[PDB]
Order: sequence, then C-alpha cells, then structure tokens
Amino acid sequence: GSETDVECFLGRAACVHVTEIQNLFNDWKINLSSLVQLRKKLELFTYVRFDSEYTILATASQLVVQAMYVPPGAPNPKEWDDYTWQSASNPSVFFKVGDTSRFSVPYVGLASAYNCNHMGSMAFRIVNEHTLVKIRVYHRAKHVEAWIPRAPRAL
Amino acid sequence: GSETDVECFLGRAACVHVTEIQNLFNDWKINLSSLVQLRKKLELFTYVRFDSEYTILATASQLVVQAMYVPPGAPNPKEWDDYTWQSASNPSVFFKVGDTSRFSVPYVGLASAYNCNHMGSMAFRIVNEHTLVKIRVYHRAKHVEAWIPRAPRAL
Amino acid sequence: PTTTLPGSGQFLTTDDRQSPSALPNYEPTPRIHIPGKVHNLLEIIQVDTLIPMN
Amino acid sequence: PTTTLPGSGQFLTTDDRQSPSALPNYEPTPRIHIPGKVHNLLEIIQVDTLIPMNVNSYLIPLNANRQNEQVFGTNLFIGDGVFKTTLLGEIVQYYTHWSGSLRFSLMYTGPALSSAKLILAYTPPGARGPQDRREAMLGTHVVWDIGLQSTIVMTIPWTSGVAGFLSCWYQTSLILPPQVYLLSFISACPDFKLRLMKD
Amino acid sequence: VQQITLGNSTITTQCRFYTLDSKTWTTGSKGWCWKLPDALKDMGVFGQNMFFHSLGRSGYTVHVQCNATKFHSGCLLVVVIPEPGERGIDLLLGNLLIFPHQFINLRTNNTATIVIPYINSVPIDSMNVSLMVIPIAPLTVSLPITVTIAPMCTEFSGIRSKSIV
Amino acid sequence: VQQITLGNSTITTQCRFYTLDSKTWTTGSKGWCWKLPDALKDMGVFGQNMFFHSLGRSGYTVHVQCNATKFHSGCLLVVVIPEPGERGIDLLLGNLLIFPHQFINLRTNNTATIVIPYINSVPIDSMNVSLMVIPIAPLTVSLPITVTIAPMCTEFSGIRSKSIV
Repeated sequence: GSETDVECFLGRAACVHVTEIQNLFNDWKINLSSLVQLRKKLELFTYVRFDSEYTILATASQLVVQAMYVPPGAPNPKEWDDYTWQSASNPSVFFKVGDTSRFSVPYVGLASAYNCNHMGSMAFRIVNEHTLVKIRVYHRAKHVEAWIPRAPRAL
Repeated sequence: GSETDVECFLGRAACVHVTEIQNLFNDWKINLSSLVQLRKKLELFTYVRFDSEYTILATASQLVVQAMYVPPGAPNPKEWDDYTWQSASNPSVFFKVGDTSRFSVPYVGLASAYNCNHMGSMAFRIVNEHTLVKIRVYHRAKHVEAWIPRAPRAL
Repeated sequence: PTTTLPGSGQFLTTDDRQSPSALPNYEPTPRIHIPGKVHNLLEIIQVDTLIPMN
Repeated sequence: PTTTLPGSGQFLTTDDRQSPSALPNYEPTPRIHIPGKVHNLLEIIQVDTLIPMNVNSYLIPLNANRQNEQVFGTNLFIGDGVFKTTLLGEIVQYYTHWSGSLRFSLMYTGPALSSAKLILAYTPPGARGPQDRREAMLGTHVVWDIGLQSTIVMTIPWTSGVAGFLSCWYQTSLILPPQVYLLSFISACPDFKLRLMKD
Repeated sequence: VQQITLGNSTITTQCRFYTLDSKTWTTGSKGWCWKLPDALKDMGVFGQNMFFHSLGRSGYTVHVQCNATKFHSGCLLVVVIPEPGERGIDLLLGNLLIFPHQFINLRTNNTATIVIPYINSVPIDSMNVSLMVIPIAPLTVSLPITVTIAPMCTEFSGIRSKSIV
Repeated sequence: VQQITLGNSTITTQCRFYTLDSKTWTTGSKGWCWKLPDALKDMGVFGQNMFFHSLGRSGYTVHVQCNATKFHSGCLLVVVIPEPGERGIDLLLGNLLIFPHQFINLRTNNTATIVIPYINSVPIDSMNVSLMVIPIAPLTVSLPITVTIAPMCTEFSGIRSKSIV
C-alpha cells in the first residue's frame, strides 16, 4: 500500500501551463487547478500544504530564456524590458533553449496551509536581442500534508 | 528573522552593467552604485566590507569571450589588441558565447573597508578573428560586514 | 575525473530528485495542529457512504 | 561514472555557491575594530525617529481654549501616510511581512509654567476611531499630564497588519503663561520580526 | 444524566445552550443549512462578544431533536460541512458521509449530537463550518425539529484589554 | 561633581576643554555645523600638534550649553554625524536620530554631552565627523549657546622622533 500515501498520490510531475513566446514575454498566475486531473485530486482535501518543484522545458521552431519566479505580493512585468526583470529580489533562472531548468519553491502561503491560494507567478522572456519558443512548466508537490478530506466533485 | 541579517540582506545577485560588443571591446570602472536599488541598500551604512562574486552571461544575435579583471591601480585597455590583454598579472577568463563564466574577487580595498571606492575594472572582448554579443555582469556580495548605520536618502 | 553514461540530461517525470531552493534562507509560515490530518487514502475509503441503488 | 540530471548548467540568481578566487594567494587588507558593527537590520529599526505628523512638518501644534477637541489622529499603516519617510517605514518598505510591536513616544516642548491634560487613545484594527473625548477614554488610553511628565512612551501591541488608529484629545485646555509643539517618535519593540525581502 | 445545565440554560437529552427556532419538517420539505458562527450573531451575549472582539476561536456542541411518537417514519441526515442569520437557509448527498455526520432514524432515535472543534488554517480568525440537516427517507405519518447549539472552549484576543503603559 | 578641571581649563556642568565662540540662537535662526578636528585647527596647543604631526588619532568629549531661565520654550537637537574653521557653519531631519544624538529641551535641561570615539576605516589618518546643532521647536521667550570640546585619548606618529642611528 505505498501508492495510497499522500506522499506518493499527490507528489508527481504534471504540466500546469504551456505558452509560446517570440523574439515577447508571458506571465502566469500560479494555479494548480489549471489541469483538470490535478484539480480533481486536490479538491479531495479541504486544506493542503506542500513545497513546490518546478521543471521547465523550452523548445524552438522557425538562445537563452529567463524564468523569473515572482513571490506572493510582488509585481508582475507589463513589458518584456521592465525594471522587475532586473530586480534582485525576484529569483530568476537563465538557461538555454532545448535544455531544461529545474528548481524548488518553499511553502509561500500566509495561513498554515492552502484552502481550496496565491502561490506567486512565473514570468518568461527570451534574453537575446533582435523564432517561436514554446515554454512548458511541470509542477511536482513535495513533502505533502493534507487535512479534512472532502467529498469528490460529481458534476 | 534570518532575512534581516546583513549576510542575507546585501548578499544576493544583481545586474550591475550591460554592454554590447562587435566582431570591439568595452571596459567598465566597477561601481555597485550603477543600479539604484543596490545603491539605496548600500547608502544605509557608512563603512562596508565584502568579498565579490561575479557571474557573467554572454548572448549572441546576428565564439569565445575574454573577461579580464583589472585590479585597483593597474591600467585598462584602450584598444581590443593592447599588451594588457596578454599580461599575466591581470587574471582573465575565457568561456563560450551562450554559456556563463563565474568567479570571485577578494577584498581589494586600501582601507579596512569601503567608504560610501575603486574596486578595479572589468574589460571585455571577443577572442575570435575576422555578430552582436551582449555581455551582462551580475555581482553578489559575500561575507558582508557593515559599520556606522546612516540615515536613508530621501530626495 | 569521470565519464558520463547513457541517459544523462534525461527528463524523467517519475524521477524523484532533491533540488536547489529559489528562496533560500526564507522561513516559511510554520505548521499548526489542524485536526483530521490524512497520511493515507486507505483511511478515507474505509468510511461508509450511500449507494445510489434506485 | 555519473549521469547529469535536469537543471544542469542553470543560472539561479538566488543559488548561493562557493567559488574559485581570481586573485589566489593574495592577502587582503586586514580587518580592524571599527565601532558600531551592524550584524542585523533589526538593530537599526529599534531606534526612535521623528514622525512628520504635520522643520514645522515634524512639530504637532497645540493651541489654547480647546477642550474635548482632538490634537491629532492617525492610522497605523506603516507603508503610507505619515510613516512613509521615517527610518522604520523606509526599511519596512524592503519587506512584505512585519509582524511585531511598536513604540510610539511623545515629547512636549512648551515653557515650564504651562500645563495641560491630554488623553492619548489607541483604537485597535477592525474597530472605528473615537469621535469624542468620552468615546476616547472608554477605549484604550493613558491620561497624560503635560505639567509633571514632559515625555511619555506608549507601546502599541503586536499587529501584523499585512492597522488601527491612534489619537490625542484635549481633556482640559492648554494653560499658557502670560503656539507650543509636540514631537512624536516611532520605533519597534525587540519582538519585531520582518520577512520576505522585496524591491 | 438527562438535565444538562449550563449557565442560565437547561436542556434535556438521553458557554450556554442556544435553542434556535423550531423548523416544521413537512412531507414535501427539502432540508436546512446553518453557518457558524453566523447563526449566533443575533444571539444575546455571544453576539455581544462576536461584535466586540475582532479575532476569536471557539468549538461547538450541536443537538438536533425531533419531538415525535413511535409511529412516524422517515430519516434525517445531520452533517457539519467545513467551507442568512439565525433563521438559516430553507433549501452528491451520498458522498456527504465523509464529513462528521449522524443519522436520525425516527424508528430508533429522535436526537443527534455533534461536537465540532475549531477547524481553520490559522490559529485565530475574525468571526468556518455549516450544519446541514437533510431529509433522506421522506416523512410518512409534519414534525417540529429543534436545534440547540452550545459554544464551548471559546477564546478571544488581547486587544480591547492591553494597556499602552 | 560640578567643576571638571583638565589642565589649565575648568568647566561647569551637572587634553583640555576648548570653549568655542558663543552662538546667538535667535527665533529666526536655522542651526549650526562644526567639522572635527577642523574646528580646533586655530586652537592653541592642539593646533600646534595638528600641524606638526602628519598622522593622528583622537576621541572627543562635546558639551553644548544654553544659559537661560525656566521661562524660555523651544528644543535643540545635538547630533554628531560621521562623513569653515573654529566659527563653523551658520546654516531629512527626522531620520538623523540614527546617529548618536541628544535633545536639549529647555523646559527640563540646558546641557547635552556627547563622547565620540575615533571613527575611521584606517587606524591613523592625516588631520572625520561633524557636530550639528539644529533648533527643532522654535525659540519662544534669543539665547546664547556655548560649545566646549575636549579632545581626549589623543595619539600621534613616531615620525619627528625616530632616529636614523
């Protein structure tokens, strides 16, 4: 029965958001409920606490991509060359197109667990100056904890 | 309260200078006050001592880049093919375009701490013979120490 | 001194790996005692629920 | 014999790593004992600094023949209004969560023959600020007699408002000898935390 | 035994008891839903402390009673679900048994008691759960239903009482 | 007690004391600023050693006094800030309290004393900080202000005294 633990049931890598940028940028409000298979597993508990793990795959079609993690309460970019992309307080990762970036974000909630929720935001741009690049983000819940099991959604 | 230590407050990677070279070279007097967010944190103390950590990202647009660290009191290049680029006393780093260089410089000040200041200079050239390359330098203060807290700048 | 073996730079979705934190030195909101913590799904299918037999 | 995992050759700005020195064997200028070494920012926001509640911008004016009236009144939002330029609000604007207790102080600068009784009322967050002297004494307050004690300290409880009101009322009119000013100061108690540094 | 007394209140079964308005369970009625602490915002002394203090924390003891004979048929499902005033709301069901519930089958019993602790993601909050009463098997012979809620282990904030000294 | 004597100097409050020119604090005056050791370059024996030795190191003891009655109103802020001669300069303020300061409220006190140690990034230097006196609450009834600076724990270089042997 090792497959029924919440550590094994919820802690596996799914694709939460897929966008496509040009060389301008794309921002994303973090919502694990974007994927209906992961929402249907998450709406099974009332309160839930987990660290995050983000794996990013960038692929070209016809370079370096900056993956900036915006924490909860910080401002998102409106243009691809705003001051927020150059801010030291937003941790941002630089890796090549065709390769993959991978990092982990701790529990950033304001309560002791999330209630089924602003987890931050991901901002994506291509660093090179003056190609169609697809960015795929894959989220993995780690050290998962859940309370108050709820009835599954039927309709 | 681990976020209020001077080891955590000042010791994070910011972009201090962004230039663009052609295949000729660009030199830079080291000034952490070039970025107004980092100047506003540095003008909070009168005297401050820290080791440096430089991370360099080189990106192409339409190769090998030499990143030469000039210590305090040594001469800077006037042309991309001067004898200073071939001098054994200036430590210089050779890495490929699209990749990243990364190194650390110890405390090179003449007093026991900096007073809010010549920290040396960075010289950049493209090694290949007869493309637009953008060089971005990111500085990280390490083992930070500060004395005599000052009033913040208002105007 | 090492030699890289086959399956290096691979992207396994099922490969559980430890990772660098993006917000180092950050103290997260502490864990409080909420009742009904569920460690295993074998605890919730054990509850009797109605069968829509009609 | 190893296999490289995902996220190799990555550029994390927040990833603290040890590094090769560019000037090896170099002995740096040694460290001498300079006074006032600051290891933590929680040491400098603890210092009382003036609040621009109104050089005249730091002086709260008092005037004679005023009873049951209000001297000043403020919200405790430490990111906007009168707290925005103080040393506490200049460092609080670096973080997102504060979560601690405050120290609000007052100081009277008039002549030694003048005397007055002021009620300093504190209304906590979620409630409505007082609108009369009776509602102000019926809430949390201190009856401050300017005639005996020329400087008072009141500690606002730990709030974590990310705020309540703080007002002053004339119980009796200011008795002047044949305008005077109050100076207010702000700082943080030793229980003050600070988290999630931003820009 | 059979006369639980708390403060100036007294209840019969087999910090005070607040007895809500008796609902009439007709044969063509659908069910009822009450929010906590919202069902007690107009209930005397609790409503005074609910509007006086900003943040609070309380557990509750809910008694649901149907005065009837041993000739009535039908069955009610009393459940409290985490996440309209004293009146409450006059309104899949098979999966609602995952929550703390109890069935009132008039053939055997006529009372149901549920003890709810403080269930929230923060240790204190500004005054979370909802008591719902659903007729599953229909009423075959109306019957009055009386609900009695007793808030217990109620704690409040230091604001309104800390001195500035 | 009340007669601190150092060398040929004697001061009253409740290596010598140098007493600078008394400033007249009028009701429409803005404040004053003195640089150390520059305020003492024309002050007798210290000025001889200041021009004789190249490198030096000294701490200072600053007394600011306002002779007045108990009827005057107003308040001065005496602060010494790290980083014009004996006269000094006749000139945000709210954040200057981060530095070692003291307020002279004429209602309660009339003197302020500040002990400054040697604050510099090198152990010795060629002869760093500035004493500033600011009227915050205006003078309501002019008043003379007398400043007395005593350099203490003063050390100097081995040059001018080492033999070539």
